[PDB]
Amino acid sequence: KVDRFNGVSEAELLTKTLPDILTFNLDIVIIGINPGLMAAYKGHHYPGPGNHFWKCLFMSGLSEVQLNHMDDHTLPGKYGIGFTNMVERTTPGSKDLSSKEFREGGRILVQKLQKYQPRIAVFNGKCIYEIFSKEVFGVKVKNLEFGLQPHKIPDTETLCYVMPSSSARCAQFPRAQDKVHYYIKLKDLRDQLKGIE
DNA sequence: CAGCTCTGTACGTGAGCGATGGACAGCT
DNA sequence: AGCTGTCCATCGCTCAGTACAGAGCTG
Repeated sequence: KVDRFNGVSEAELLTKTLPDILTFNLDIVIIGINPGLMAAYKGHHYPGPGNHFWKCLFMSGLSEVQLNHMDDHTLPGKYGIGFTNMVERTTPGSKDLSSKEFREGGRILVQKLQKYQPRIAVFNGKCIYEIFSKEVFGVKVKNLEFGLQPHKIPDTETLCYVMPSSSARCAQFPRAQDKVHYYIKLKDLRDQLKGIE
């Protein structure tokens, strides 16, 4: 058998969770789908190799140096960026999650965003915004788009911004290069909000 | 018919793991 | 010269959401 987790079983990782990294007065909260096996293993956000997050964060200029998963706790203080996931349960991919889990996640998430009130709630995955939009805004569009959404988190000024998942499982944006446009537009939106305020 | 939701399926890239075998140094 | 074992370059295999077609349902 192939040992991908230094002798730790996949069964053990499936029982692990990934802590939120949230504070008040954040500019951005990156909302993932759920922990993958490596994030559950490490206890940090978006570790490699099958994930473009840290590469895109650097390539877009959101970080001035190339960071990695071990730097995740430094992001609120240094960059005004926090982290959560729609679903707590660890799985190898998003396809293993049920509709009920996603809708439970959505309820807990809107409550968290209403508490921390970041300037921008970033959905790192179209699939989770599809569910969130229907559940929270009661809206289901034929052609859901990426980028800035025309809805704020209820009872807050928090914007919703959607990006294709940073997971390299997605063949439609095969490289970190193919997703960086969305991170650049995220930086532009952040800089623009900090201009008026 | 015509919309809608639900399920099944196919899809590009770059990286860790395990297998392979050529290059080569240490020994006699 | 002949043998043997390690190193390590390199390769194949596997892995880390989204769009879309077609079935089933319903207005």
